[PDB]
Amino acid sequence: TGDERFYAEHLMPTLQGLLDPESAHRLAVRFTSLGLLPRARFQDSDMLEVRVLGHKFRNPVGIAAGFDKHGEAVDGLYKMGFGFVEIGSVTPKPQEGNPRPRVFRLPEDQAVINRYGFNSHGLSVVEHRLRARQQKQAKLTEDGLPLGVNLGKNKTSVDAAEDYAEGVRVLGPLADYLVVNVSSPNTAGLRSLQGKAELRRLLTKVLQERDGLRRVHRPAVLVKIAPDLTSQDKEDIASVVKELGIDGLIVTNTTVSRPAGLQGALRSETGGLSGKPLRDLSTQTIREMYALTQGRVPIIGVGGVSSGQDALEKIRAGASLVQLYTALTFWGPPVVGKVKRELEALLKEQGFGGVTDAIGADHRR
Ligand SMILES: Cc1cc2nc3c(=O)[nH]c(=O)nc-3n(C[C@H](O)[C@H](O)[C@H](O)COP(=O)(O)O)c2cc1C
Ligand SMILES: O=C1N=C(Nc2ccc(F)cc2C(=O)O)S/C1=C\c1cccc2ccccc12
Ligand SMILES: O=C(O)c1cc(=O)[nH]c(=O)[nH]1
Repeated sequence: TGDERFYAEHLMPTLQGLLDPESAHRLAVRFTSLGLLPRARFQDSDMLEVRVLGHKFRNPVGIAAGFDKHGEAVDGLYKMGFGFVEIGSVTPKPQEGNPRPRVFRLPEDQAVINRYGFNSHGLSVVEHRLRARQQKQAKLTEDGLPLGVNLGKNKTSVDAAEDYAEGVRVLGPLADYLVVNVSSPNTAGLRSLQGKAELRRLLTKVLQERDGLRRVHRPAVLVKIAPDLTSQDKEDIASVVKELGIDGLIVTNTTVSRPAGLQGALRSETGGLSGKPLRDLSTQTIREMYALTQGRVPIIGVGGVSSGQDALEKIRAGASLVQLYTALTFWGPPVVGKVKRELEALLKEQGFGGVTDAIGADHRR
């Protein structure tokens, strides 16, 4: 399509020439929150529908956490064509995050590196903002357009588990699913919450707070993990996830690795790397986690998705849903309908009646 072509060849290069990546992101969140976008050409077919996590998803393509950190553009994101929206990460108290510059474009790699550091308006602000549209969301969700909320922890916090428990209490009642983000590379000590004993203690507390919410306000709880785990780490996560009945996994966050071959001048900036160089590392983490949980723990696959093929590879590896974030940054809004359209064509070509039939198909070969 000409829209996709116009953005890819003209508008996006012009926008990257004019604005640093943080400004462009802020501007994009502002435009999107105002609805200043086309509106979806692409009409979702029934093949794209997925039922998982106690919900219907009209399509399996979501916006990853980090784009709409503070819950300001949710409605414009559904308008862009995403089948579900995840906001956050949200910390209990407001905090500024790291000094700028803290986001970097690696155009030659179709990659970004970021070290935002959980810049967040905080739970109260985000709570009031979601409350103002709570019933509009309840109808969106009933219509197949769910909302997730991704929870983080304050930089100076002296008890991580209590930060996450507060998140559960405050935003849990407004969310279809929560994410316990234990995988940011930009918060000191955070990723060590993924180890066995810490993780079990942490998630036991999270699930207990979730279980004490009223039934209609009780979300699914997912754990978002890194692409950089050891085999031991992964085995331990899978075991805990099964022992506690965690509802799902988000696989993966950004990488602290720098794969060989990066060309961008900014490749040695500190931060998490996203985009194309993360793609297969993420797909393989998905593959492993699905096998370790015997295909019984729903997985939302994320990292380097910019095409229908990218998405279908994660689905066949075991993802029930996918997300993207960095591709939007390079190709703009038209990438959303593009991924959905190609995914549907590939599903037909490969003989799948729908997305659901493809889920984990590589493990049954
Ligand atoms: C600028 C930026 C900010 C991000 N912030 C968050 C965040 O606050 N919480 C989170 O769980 N993941 C965050 N992510 C990670 C994305 O949700 C996603 O896991 C990762 O970028 C891989 O997907 P992608 O290759 O499609 O961008 C962020 C990513 C980027 C690029
Ligand atoms: O040019 C753009 N750059 C974007 N983001 C970024 C660009 C570079 C970077 F290092 C990081 C980001 C980021 O979001 O961290 S988003 C965008 C364009 C649009 C994206 C979404 C909605 C829009 C709506 C209207 C106009 C442009 C956009
Ligand atoms: O710095 C952040 O806020 C952030 C970046 C990132 O890549 N992942 C994450 O979970 N948080």
